[PDB]
Amino acid sequence: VPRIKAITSKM
Amino acid sequence: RMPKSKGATVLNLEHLLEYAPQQIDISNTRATQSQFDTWYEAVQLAYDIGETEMPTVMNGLMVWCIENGTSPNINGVWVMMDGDEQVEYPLKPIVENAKPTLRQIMAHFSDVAEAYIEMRNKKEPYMPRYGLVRNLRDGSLARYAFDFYEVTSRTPVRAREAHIQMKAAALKSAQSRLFGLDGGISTQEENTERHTTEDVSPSMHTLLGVKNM
Amino acid sequence: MPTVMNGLMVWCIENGTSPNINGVWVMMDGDEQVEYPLKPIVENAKPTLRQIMAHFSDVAEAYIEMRNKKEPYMPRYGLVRNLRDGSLARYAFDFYEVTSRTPVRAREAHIQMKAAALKSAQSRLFGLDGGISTQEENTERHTTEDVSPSMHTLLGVKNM
Amino acid sequence: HFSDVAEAYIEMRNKKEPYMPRYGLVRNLRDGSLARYAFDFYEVTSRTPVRAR
Amino acid sequence: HFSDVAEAYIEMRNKKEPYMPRYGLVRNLRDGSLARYAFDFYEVTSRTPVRAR
Amino acid sequence: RMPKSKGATVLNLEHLLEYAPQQIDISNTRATQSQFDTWYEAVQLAYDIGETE
RNA sequence: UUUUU
RNA sequence: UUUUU
RNA sequence: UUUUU
RNA sequence: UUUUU
RNA sequence: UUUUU
Repeated sequence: VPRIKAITSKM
Repeated sequence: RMPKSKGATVLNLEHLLEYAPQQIDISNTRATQSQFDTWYEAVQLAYDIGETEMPTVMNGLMVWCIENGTSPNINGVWVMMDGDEQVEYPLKPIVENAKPTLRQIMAHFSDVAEAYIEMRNKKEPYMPRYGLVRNLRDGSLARYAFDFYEVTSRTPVRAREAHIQMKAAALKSAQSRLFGLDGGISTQEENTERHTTEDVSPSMHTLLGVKNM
Repeated sequence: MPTVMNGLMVWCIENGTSPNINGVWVMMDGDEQVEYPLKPIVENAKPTLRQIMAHFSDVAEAYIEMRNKKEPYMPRYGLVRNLRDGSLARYAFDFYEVTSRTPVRAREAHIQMKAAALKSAQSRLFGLDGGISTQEENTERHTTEDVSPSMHTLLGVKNM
Repeated sequence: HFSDVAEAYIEMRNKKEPYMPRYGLVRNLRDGSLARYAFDFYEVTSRTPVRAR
Repeated sequence: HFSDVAEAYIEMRNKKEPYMPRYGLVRNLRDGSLARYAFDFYEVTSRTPVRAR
Repeated sequence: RMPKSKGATVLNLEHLLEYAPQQIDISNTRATQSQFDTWYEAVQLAYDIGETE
């Protein structure tokens, strides 16, 4: 189950 | 009695026998396949999750949406239980990319969630939160007591009745307002007037008929 | 074109033929969906969509029976109206045209579904009209000689 | 002159992604399905819905 | 241009601590969950909630 | 009837059997574990009280 | 007659 | 159809 | 979801 | 009719 | 469109 980032890329 | 147009038959009888749309795929309550497809690709695009790892996240999301509600006012983060700890995925892409609404997207998960409630009631008493809020005293209808159930023709009439009673108890005559303040805030026109050193007041050029008598 | 009409009839069996229908309607080609636009259908229906689709009435009626030969097929509209019968699903669609050669129990079911569906709809006739301008034109001439933008020249001011 | 072509362009853009035109975002139309009609220069034809009117 | 990045920055700061931006404190927004949208230069996109609009 | 996307199955059946979220930890009425964790550390930080006490 | 999505 | 957190 | 002092 | 940035 | 310190 992957942890997630807040301002992660591809945006 | 078959419809005519210019003396010609409007319908094809031959295709009418061989048409089996299975009653769910042509419903309005369930979003179209292209819209759910675009939603599923867009939420994967905003999570940076591989295609192998994405169904797990959907298994988590389905359960979370069983417990809580799939309203379009959903905000914050949704929780998936990894072992003993929690992971907090952002809700923004899910309600962001759901094109008709979140209800018609999540209605694809309807029978799988229905069987998931039964699988959880095999082990322990598992009534979903939405049924606890709607105060359904039955407990055996907890299989049908979730927010996004898509009423198929192959459901019990007592389950139809329970779902419609929960929906009507839930809406409570919601006056669906269409507009809210609009962004054109400026109601007063521009003061295009020129100011001058010669002027008497800021709002007044030159007293002109004052007679001082 | 008749194929497309066969698809449209079924879609209108499941959903409703209201004049507020928008979006796209779905036909099942094999396993995939095709999404025809709803705009021309409600656009060109001259009395309403109900009186157009009432040509498809008995064919849709027999289509429900043909689908109930194989599997339990109740149309969506009957699922929304919560008809507990199931054998009257042959009559439980939105655009059924009540002929003299129908059962009286089917008359009763259709009229109960219609009366349950309308719920005293106050048919309003007008909505805001496009003549938005309620204030007349300010035809007045502005002048360099003028005192204020809204005032030519104080004339009886006595300064006492 | 560009009225119905723009009207169908909003529908073509709403096929892919949620595309409400800016003017509807300024007018704060909560519907979303009427974004096909929520632009500045729409020419109201007789063949439009009364809810769109 | 900094609109959605600032929007996600408010959410990243609300992960840790209660972080409402000053502009929302001046506008006296009692919600707190809409602090993600309560800044001066937010660019209203079609993919925003109607309650945030 | 299991959901499809581009002919591919959207769900993982295998994880679906082994998922036991115990119905409370994924509720909205109960705050998340990180938020209660930050609350419990912050109220201890503002009281000057040891972890035993 | 219209109003049943 | 939307409105059920 | 918030609103229960 | 014009006035909707 | 500008006007939100």
